[PDB]
Amino acid sequence: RRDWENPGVTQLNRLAAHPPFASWRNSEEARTDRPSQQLRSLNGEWRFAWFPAPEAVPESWLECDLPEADTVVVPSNWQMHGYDAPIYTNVTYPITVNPPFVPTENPTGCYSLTFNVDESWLQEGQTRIIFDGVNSAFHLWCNGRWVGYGQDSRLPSEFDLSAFLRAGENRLAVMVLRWSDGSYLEDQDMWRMSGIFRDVSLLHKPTTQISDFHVATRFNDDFSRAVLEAEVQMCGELRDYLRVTVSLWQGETQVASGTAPFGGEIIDERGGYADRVTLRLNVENPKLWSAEIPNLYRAVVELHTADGTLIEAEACDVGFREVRIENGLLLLNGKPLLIRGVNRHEHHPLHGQVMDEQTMVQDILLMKQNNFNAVRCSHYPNHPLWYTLCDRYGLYVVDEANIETHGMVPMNRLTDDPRWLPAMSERVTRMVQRDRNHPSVIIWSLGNESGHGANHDALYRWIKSVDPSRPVQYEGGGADTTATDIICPMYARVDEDQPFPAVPKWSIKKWLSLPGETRPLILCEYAHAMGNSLGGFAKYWQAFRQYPRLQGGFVWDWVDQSLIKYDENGNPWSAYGGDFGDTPNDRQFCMNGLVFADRTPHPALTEAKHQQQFFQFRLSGQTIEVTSEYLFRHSDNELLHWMVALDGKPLASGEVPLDVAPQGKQLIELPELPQPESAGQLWLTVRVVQPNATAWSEAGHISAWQQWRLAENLSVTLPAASHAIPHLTTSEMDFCIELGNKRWQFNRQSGFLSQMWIGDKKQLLTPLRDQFTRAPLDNDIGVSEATRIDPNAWVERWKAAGHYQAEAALLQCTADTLADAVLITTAHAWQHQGKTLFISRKTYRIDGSGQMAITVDVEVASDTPHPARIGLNCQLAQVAERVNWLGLGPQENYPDRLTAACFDRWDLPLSDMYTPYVFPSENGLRCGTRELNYGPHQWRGDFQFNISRYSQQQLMETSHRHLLHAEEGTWLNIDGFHMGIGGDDSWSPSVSAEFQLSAGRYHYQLVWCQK
Amino acid sequence: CTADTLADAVLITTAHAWQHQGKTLFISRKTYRIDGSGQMAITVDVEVASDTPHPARIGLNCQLAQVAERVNWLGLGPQENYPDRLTAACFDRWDLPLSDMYTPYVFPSENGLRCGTRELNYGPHQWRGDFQFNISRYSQQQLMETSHRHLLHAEEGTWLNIDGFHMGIGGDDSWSPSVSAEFQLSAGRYHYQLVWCQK
Repeated sequence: RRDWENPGVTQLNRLAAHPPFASWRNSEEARTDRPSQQLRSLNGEWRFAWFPAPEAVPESWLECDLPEADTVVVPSNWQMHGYDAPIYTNVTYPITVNPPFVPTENPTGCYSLTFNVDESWLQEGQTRIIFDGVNSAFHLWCNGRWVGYGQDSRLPSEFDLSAFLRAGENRLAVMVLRWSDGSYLEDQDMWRMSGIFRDVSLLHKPTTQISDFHVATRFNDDFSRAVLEAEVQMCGELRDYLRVTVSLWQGETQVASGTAPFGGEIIDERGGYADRVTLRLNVENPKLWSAEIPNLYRAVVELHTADGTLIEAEACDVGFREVRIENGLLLLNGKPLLIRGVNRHEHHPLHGQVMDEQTMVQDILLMKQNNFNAVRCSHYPNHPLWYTLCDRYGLYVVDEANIETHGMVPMNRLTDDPRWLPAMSERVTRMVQRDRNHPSVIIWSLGNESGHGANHDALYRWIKSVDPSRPVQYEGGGADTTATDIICPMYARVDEDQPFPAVPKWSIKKWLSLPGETRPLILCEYAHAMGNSLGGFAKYWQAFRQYPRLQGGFVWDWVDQSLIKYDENGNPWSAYGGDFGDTPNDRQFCMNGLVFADRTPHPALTEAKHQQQFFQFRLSGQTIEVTSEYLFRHSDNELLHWMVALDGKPLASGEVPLDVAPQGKQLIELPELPQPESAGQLWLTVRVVQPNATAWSEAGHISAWQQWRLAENLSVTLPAASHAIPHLTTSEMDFCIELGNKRWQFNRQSGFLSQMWIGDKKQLLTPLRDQFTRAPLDNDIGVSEATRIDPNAWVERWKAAGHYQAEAALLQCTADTLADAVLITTAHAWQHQGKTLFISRKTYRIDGSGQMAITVDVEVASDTPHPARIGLNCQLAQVAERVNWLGLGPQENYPDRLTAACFDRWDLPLSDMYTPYVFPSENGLRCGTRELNYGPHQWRGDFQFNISRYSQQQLMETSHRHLLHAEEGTWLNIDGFHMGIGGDDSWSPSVSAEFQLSAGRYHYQLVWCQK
Repeated sequence: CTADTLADAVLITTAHAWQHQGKTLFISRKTYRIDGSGQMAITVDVEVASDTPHPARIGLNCQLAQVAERVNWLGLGPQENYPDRLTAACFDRWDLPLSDMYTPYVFPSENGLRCGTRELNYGPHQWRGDFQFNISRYSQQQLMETSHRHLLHAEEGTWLNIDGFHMGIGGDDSWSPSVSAEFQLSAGRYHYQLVWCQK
C-alpha cells in the first residue's frame, strides 16, 4: 500500500486534536506555567539517512541504524544540510501535475532516535509522542513495530506508544517522504523543503485524562460582567468521585472558581454526554484583551477526586474579548477595528523553516515598534508558541488552514471534488481544535488561492457551526463568495479597476458600493513590497481612514525568504530561486518582505510605520489637533516634542505631555514661534515620544511624527559683483573656461562637460551627460524574463523603444563670453532607429564668483513610453566618507513613497547611501533635496539625487548584490524629475498616472560650486 | 535688469519681485533673447511663496495697440476652456472673430481663456510655445470694477493675457472653495517659454 498516494488516507492510528497539553500534576505549577516533567523534549541529536526512494530503504534500518548515516539536530530541514536542493516555486507545482500520484523519485529521510523511558511512565498512564510538524508525510516505527502514519505538515501528529515502549533502551524510526498527495494542498509560495522541522515531544498522562477543554467568554453591552464557559471532556473510566475545578487567576489573585461533577445538560432525546462538564464562572469588571492592552488571565482546569487529591491539571491563557460583525463592521469589544496587519512566513534566517522563540520575539518587537497590530499566519497554522507570544505582546492573529491548490488548472479542481473533502477537513477542523482557546486568534481562514468549491463552503460553515465567537474568511473565488464574512481580496487597488474574467478585482471603494454588498473589507494581501517597492501606501491608508467599512489590510509580507549560500572563500551571501539547481523556479519572487532575512529593516518599513501611526496631526493656525486612533487605551505614555527649523537650523523647540482619550481629540497651543528675517523655509516637526519602556519598546521610542511648512522668506538679495571674470578660450575641439584655480572643459564633439579641474586634480571620470533611464526595479520587470517577454512591463517598453539604447546626437554647442560670465549653450537629441525620443537643451552659465548654473529643458515624445527619469549623470573622481544634504530623509524615498521622510539637514556615511537590495536595481534616491554637499562639491536647486559606488549599468547587469564591485570614484545621479516606483502588485504596471513623467516638457536648474 | 550682446543675438536678463507690506509673494526672472532672424524668446521662471495663497494665474500681460478682426490659434477650442474644464474642446486650428473671443457673462469676470494653445496669430503678431491665452477688449481691472456687462466699454487697442499656468475654476458649489488641489498653482516654482515674432 502507498498511503502517500491516496487522499482517502490522511492518518493511521493518530490521536484526536486538542489544545496544547503539558500534563501537570500540581495546580501551582500549572498556574505559573512552570515546565512539567511529564513532558519531555526529544529535540536533539538524531541519526539521519537519505534515500532517493522509500523502496530503496533497507529493512535492516527497522532493527538498527545504518553505519553510513550521519548525525543531525532535530528540528531541522535536510535541504539545509546538502542532502537535497530546496525548491522555490510560486504557482507551478514542483512535481508533475497528476493527482493523487507523486513521482517514483520521492526523496526519503530516515530519522532514528535512541532514548530511555522511566519505568514509572510504563506502569501507569498513557505515553504519547507528538510531532509538531513533519514535511510532508511520515511512517512511524517504535522498536521495529509499525505505529502509524501522518500526512499533514503544519499540525501536530500524536501517536500512542504505551503498548510499544519498553523499559530501558527504545528506538524510534521515522520515514519521511518529500512528496505526498497532501502536497497537492501545499502549494504555498515559499521554499519547498522537507524534514522534521518542528518539535518532537513525549507526553505522559494518567489513566483518566483531560482529553479536551473549550473556554469561551460572553459579555453584556457594557463589558462589565462576563461569563466564562469552560467545557471539559475526559477520557477513561467514568467514576462518580471524579470532579473538575476551573480556577481563574489574575497574577496571584484568584478571581473566580467553580467545581462540578461530570455530567452535562440534556441535549438530545437520548440524554447528554456523561464524560463532559461545563462550568460557568461569573467575572465582575473584567480586564479586556486587545492589541493595545493585552490583559491576560490564567485558567486552570484540575481533574481531581472528591477527597481533593489532584489527578491532573491543564492550564491555558484566557483573554476576555469578543469579536463580531454588525452593520457590515468588524467590532472587537464594541469598537471598529482598523487592521494594521502584515503577512508573515515562518522563515528562520539560518535554519530555513525551523522557528525558535528568539526569532518570534524579535519579529513581534519589530512589528509592534513599526505600528503593526495584526499578523496573518500565512498560509498555514504556525508554531503553538507563536500564538502564546502574540497573546502576551498583543497582536491580532488570523489563523489560516494549510490548504492551497494554486497550481491546479482550474484552481478549484481539488476543492470542488468531494473526494478531497475528507482530507481538507482534516486540515481545517484539527486547526480549530488546536487554536480555539487563544484570544490572539480573532479570524479563522480557510486557506489561500484554491478557487471556490463546495468543500470550502462546507468547511466554512462547519467553523461557523462549532466556533461562532470568531469571524471566518476566505479569498478564493473572487473574495465575494458565500465562504466569507470579511471581504479579503489580494492586491485590489484603491481607485482603478482591473476586471479579470469571472474573478474581477474591482477597486475597494467601488467594491464596497456594489449592489447588495454589506460585509466589511479587510485586504488579505496588499502593497507588494518586493524590493524597492511600496508606492501608493499613503493612498491605501487614506482610503482606510476615510471609509468606515475599509478596515485596513495585511501587507505582503514581513520577511524575505532568502537562503544563505557560500562562495569560493566561504563568505555567506543571500540567494533566491534558481541558485540551488531547482528548475523550474520563480527567480527572485521569494523576497517580498519589509525586512531582510537577518531582520534588517528596508526603507519601506519607515513608510509602513508612518502610514500606520495611531496619532494623527492637523496644524491649524498655530495650534495642533492631535487625534488618537487607539480604541481601548488612554495616552498615558506619550508626549509631543515639537521643533521649528529654518532650512535645517533649529530655532525653537518644546515638549508637551499628551492627554488624549481613545479616539479622542486634543488641542496643543504652541508658544510664539520665531519670525526670522533670513531667507529660507520654516518647517515645524512634531514627534510622539514614549518616555517609559513598554514590554515591546524602549525608553524614548518614537511612535508617530509629522511635518508642516510654516511661513517662508523668499530671497531677494543680489550677489556681489565678482572682481574677476572667467576667461573663455576656443580650441578646435574644446571650450576651456578659467577662473584661476577652477577650470572647466567642454568637448565640442559630444557637447557635454568633459572635465573639471580644481588645482591639478581632475574631478570627473565620465562627462556630465543626460540620463533618462534607471536600473529597472522589481516592479518594473514584473513577471517578464528572457524566455517569456511581457510587453506590458515597463522595462520591456523602455528597451523596445530603445531608451536603454538611444544614442545622443549633438545638434548645437556654442559658447560666448558675457560681461561677467561665460555662457555655454548646448542642444542634443536622443534617437533610436530614426525616431527621436528625447531632446535636451542645456545652458551653462559660469559666473566669476565660481558657481556654474545649468538650466535643462527636456522635450519628451508623447507616443514613446514615459521615461523613468529625467536628469543628469556623471562619475566623480573622488570618494568621500560623508554625504551631507538639506532635503527629505534620512531614509530612501521616492515620489510615490516619501510621506515618512522629514525635511532636515542629514549627514550620512557613503555606504549608508546605498540600499543593499539582494536583487540590484535603482536605490538610494533622496527626494525634495535643496542642497547636496559631497567632498568639495556643492549642488543647489530642487532635485532628486542618488549617490553610490555602483553605476546604473552595473546595477542592471548584475543579478546578486554580492557580485557588485565598487567602481573607481563615485557615481552621482541628480535628476530633475523621477518616476514613481509602484507597489500595488509585482506582475502588473502599478505606477499611478500622477507619478509618471507624462507632461512632455520638463525644466530644472542646478548650481554647481565648490564650498 | 542687464543687457549684453551675443554672437548672433542680444540677451536681456531681468529679475523682479512682488512685495506687499514687506512680504515677498512672487519673484519673476525673465530672459529676453532677440535673435537676428526676428524672433524674441522669453523664458520666465517664477518663484511663489508657499505660505501665501496660491495665485490664480502665472503669466504675462500687455495691451496691444492694434484691433484686428480675426484671431487665429492652433490649440484647444474653439470654445472657452479651463484647466479643470477642457475635456470638450478639441485640438485644431481655429479662426474666430475677436468679439467671439469674449464670453458675455452678465456678471463680469475672467473669461475667454483658451488652454493647450500651441500657436496664436493676431494681426502681425505670432506667439508660439505652450500657454493659455485670453484676448479681449476689456482689461482685467475693468472686469473687476464693473458689475454689469452692459456697463463695460471697449478700451483702446486689445488686451492680451498669455499665461504659463492657470488655476482651475471650481464649480462643485458657489459658496465654498471648490477648486481641487490638482488644479491649484501650488508647486512653488514654475517655468514657461514664449516666442514672439512677426509672421
